[PDB]
Amino acid sequence: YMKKAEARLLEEQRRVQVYLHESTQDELARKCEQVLIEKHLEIFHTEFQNLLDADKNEDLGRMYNLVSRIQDGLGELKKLLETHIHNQGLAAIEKCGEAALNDPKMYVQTVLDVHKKYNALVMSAFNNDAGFVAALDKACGRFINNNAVTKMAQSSSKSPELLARYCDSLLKKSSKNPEEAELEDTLNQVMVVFKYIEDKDVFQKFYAKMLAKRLVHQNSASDDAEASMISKLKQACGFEYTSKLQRMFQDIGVSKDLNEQFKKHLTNSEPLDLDFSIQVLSSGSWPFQQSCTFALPSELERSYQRFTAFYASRHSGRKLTWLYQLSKGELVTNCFKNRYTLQASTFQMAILLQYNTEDAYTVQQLTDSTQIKMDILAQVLQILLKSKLLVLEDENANVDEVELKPDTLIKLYLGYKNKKLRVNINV
Amino acid sequence: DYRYEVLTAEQILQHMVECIREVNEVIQNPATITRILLSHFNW
Amino acid sequence: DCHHVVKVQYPDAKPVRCKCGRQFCFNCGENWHDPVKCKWLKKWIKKCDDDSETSNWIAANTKECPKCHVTIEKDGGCNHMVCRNQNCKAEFCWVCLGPWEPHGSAWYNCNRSRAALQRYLFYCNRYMNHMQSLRFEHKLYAQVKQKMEEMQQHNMSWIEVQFLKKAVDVLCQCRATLMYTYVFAFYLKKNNQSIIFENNQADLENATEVLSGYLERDISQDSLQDIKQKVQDKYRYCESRRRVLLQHVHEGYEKDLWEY
Amino acid sequence: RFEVKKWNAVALWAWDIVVDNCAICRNHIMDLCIECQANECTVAWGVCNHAFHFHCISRWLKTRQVCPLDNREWEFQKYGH
Ligand SMILES: [Zn+2]
Ligand SMILES: [Zn+2]
Ligand SMILES: [Zn+2]
Ligand SMILES: [Zn+2]
Ligand SMILES: [Zn+2]
Ligand SMILES: [Zn+2]
Ligand SMILES: [Zn+2]
Repeated sequence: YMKKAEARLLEEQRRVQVYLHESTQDELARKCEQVLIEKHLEIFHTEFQNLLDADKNEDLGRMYNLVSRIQDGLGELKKLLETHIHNQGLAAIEKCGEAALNDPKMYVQTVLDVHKKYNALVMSAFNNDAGFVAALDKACGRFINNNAVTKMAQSSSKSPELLARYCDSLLKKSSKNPEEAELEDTLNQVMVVFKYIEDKDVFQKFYAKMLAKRLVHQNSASDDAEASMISKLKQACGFEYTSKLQRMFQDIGVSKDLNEQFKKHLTNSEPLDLDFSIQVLSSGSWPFQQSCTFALPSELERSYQRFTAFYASRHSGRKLTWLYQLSKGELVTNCFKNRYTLQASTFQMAILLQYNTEDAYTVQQLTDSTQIKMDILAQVLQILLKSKLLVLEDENANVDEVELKPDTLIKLYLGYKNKKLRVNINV
Repeated sequence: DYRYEVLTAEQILQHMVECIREVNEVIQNPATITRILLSHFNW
Repeated sequence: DCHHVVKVQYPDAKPVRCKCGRQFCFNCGENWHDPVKCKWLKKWIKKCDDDSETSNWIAANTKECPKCHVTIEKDGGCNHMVCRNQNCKAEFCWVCLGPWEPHGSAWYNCNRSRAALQRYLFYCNRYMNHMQSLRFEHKLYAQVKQKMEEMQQHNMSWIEVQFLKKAVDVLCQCRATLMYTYVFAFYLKKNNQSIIFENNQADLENATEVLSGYLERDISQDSLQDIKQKVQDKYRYCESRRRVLLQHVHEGYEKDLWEY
Repeated sequence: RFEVKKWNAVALWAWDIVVDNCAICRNHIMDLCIECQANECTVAWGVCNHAFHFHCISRWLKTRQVCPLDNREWEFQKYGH
C-alpha cells in the first residue's frame, strides 16, 4: 500500500503538468494526501511498530517520507521509537546478567553496540531528524543509568564506576603495547558513553583515584594518552571539573624535573651508596593520607637529610611529609650463597636490615626497633614468611595461617635459594 | 537523619486507640478511663 | 488546604516535607530557613515592612495567653480573664499576664533614629528584591524551557539545553539562600568575624547576578563551545561559595563567635 | 647484608602552617584564593604567626590595618614561595 501510494502521489503531481492549469498543483496534492494517507494513521502506527520489531530499514524510509508529508504525523512516531529503542537496549544488556557486574569491557561494549546500531538507523532512514535524535538520546540516558547491572549491585552509581574502571583497564601499561591510532579512537568512544551518564561527580572521584595510583607507581601507557583524556574531559565539563587532575599531572612533571637538579647538585655531595629518586606531590590534590609512624633505618638517613636540606634551600617555607607506605627500592643480599637481588617495600627493608646484626628477634623485638604498627607488622611478617627468606621455629607449619605473638622468635633461613635472580617479594 | 511520617485524619484518629492499647497493656483499666487519664497528661 | 499531620519522633527545628508538595520548619512553621535561627526570623517577619500591616494591629491590640499561646483581644472590663480555648481553661490577669490565684485575691495588685533606618533600608531592600525574584521562578523556568526548544530546533542537539536547565536550578537555589543570610546579617554587631562574612556574601551576590545575566541575553545562538563553558564554570563556583557561607554560619554557632 | 642498591621515595608537599582556612575567603590554603579562582597565589605570613593567602590579606590591609583573627597591628614577616 505504501509503494502504491507513493506511485499515485507521483502520478497526480505529474498529471497537473500535462493537462490542467498550474494553480491546481497544491490543492490536488493536498487532497490526494488527505485521502491516501492522513486517514490511515492507525494502521501506519501498527505497521511501524512491527517494522521496528523487524529490521527493514528501507520501507521505514518510505513511511518517514509519507507521514512527514502531512501535518504533525511524526508526533507518535518519535515516542514509539524511543520506547522501542529503550526496551531493546535494556534487554540487550540483560543478556550479560552477572557476567557484566565484574567485567567492565563487556558492559561498555554492549552499550556501545546498541547505541551504534540505532544511531546508524536514524541517520539514513530518518534523514537525521532533530526530534528523532532526541528520542535516541532520551532512551540512551534511561537505559544507561538504570538497568540489570545497576539493580543487581543496588545503586545507580555502578555504571560510572564501571566506565571509570574500563578507562583504567584501557590506559594502563599492559603486556601488549597499544597502538596510538587505536587508543585515540577507543578513548573517543568512552567519551560518548560518558556524556550520557548523569552523575558526573562519582566518575571524577573514581578516575582521580585510579589516575593517582597509575601515576605514582610509574605504571602508565602513554603520557600523551593521559593528556588527551584529561583534555577531552575538560572540554566536556569545564576548567573547574578537571583542576585536580591537571595539578596531579603537572606535579609529576615537576618532580621529574627536580630530580635532575638534585642529580646536578649531587655531583659535589657524593651520595653514600644508593641511587636515590623521589617524587614530590602536592598536598590538596592527591588523595593520600599522612603516614603510618615509621622509624627510618640508619642506612637511608644520610640521603634523607641531604635531600630535605636541599629542598629547604630552593623554596621559602615548605614541609615535606614523607610517606613510606608506598615507596620501593632494591636490596643486594650479600649475605647468602647465590648473590640474589630483592625488591620490596620500605617496610620490608626496615625489617630485613634489622637482621644485618643478628637473626633471633621476636615480634616485640622487631616492634622496638622499627616502631611499626601491630597489624602492619602482622601482614608484612606473614608475607615474608610466605617467602622462603624467613622461617618460624617450626618448618612445615602453615605460616600463612598461624599468627604469632610478641614472644615469638623469627629465624633467618640461611638456606634460601630461589631458582632465578631478582626476586620480587611484593603483593 | 530526621525520621518522620505523614498521616491523614483517619489514621491520626486510629493512632489514639493505638496509644490507648499501649498504655492499657500495663495500667489494666477500661479504655474510657485510660483515654481520660492520658488526655489529661498531654498524651 | 492540605490535610495531613506530620508526626515526628522529636521536635528539632529540622525541615520536613509533607507529600502534598510543601516543606516547612517543623518547629516554627515558616518555610525552611537554613542559616538563620527561628526567633530572629519571627522578629524580622513581624515588622517585615512591605508585605503585611495586620501584624501592626495584632501587636497594638492583642496579648497572648501564657498557657495556650493564642492571640487574644479583650473587649470587657473584668481583668479576670479565662481562656475559652478547647483545653486551655486557664485564668489569669489581663494586665500582668500572671496567674490569677493570688493576683487580686487579698492584696496583690497588678497596678530607630537615623542610622538604624538606613541599615534596615539596605537589608530590607535586598531581601525584598530576592523575594520578588523567587516569586517569578515559574516565568524563569518557562522562559528557559521555551528557549531550549528554540535553540534546539536551529540545528542544536538536546544535551546542550540539558546543561542550561541545570544552571537555572542552581541559580534559584543560590538566591533562596542569599535571602535568609541577609536576615541573619541584620542582627549582628560589627566585629572582625562579621566583616569576613559580609564580605563573602557580597561576592556571592555579584556572581549570582553575573550568572543570571549570562542566561537571559547570551543564550542567543551558535556560540555553544564558549558560552556553555562559561556557564558551567560559573555555576560550580556559585554552588561551592554558598556551601561555604552555610558552613561558616554553623561553625560560628558552634564556637560562640557572633554578637548581636 | 648491605642490601641497599636503590631507593625511590614519595613525599607530600605542604605549607608550613598549623591550621588551614585562610580565614578571609575560607578556602583551603593550598587551593586558589577567591580571586585567582574565578578564572602565583602564594602564602603570606604574619609576625603573630598567622598565615593567609596573598591576594586576600592584601585587600584586607588595603581597607583596615588589623590582622583579622587578633585585633592587633599587622606587618609582614615571611613571604611564601
Ligand atoms: Zn501538606
Ligand atoms: Zn523555623
Ligand atoms: Zn490559652
Ligand atoms: Zn495583673
Ligand atoms: Zn590569589
Ligand atoms: Zn594575627
Ligand atoms: Zn584566601
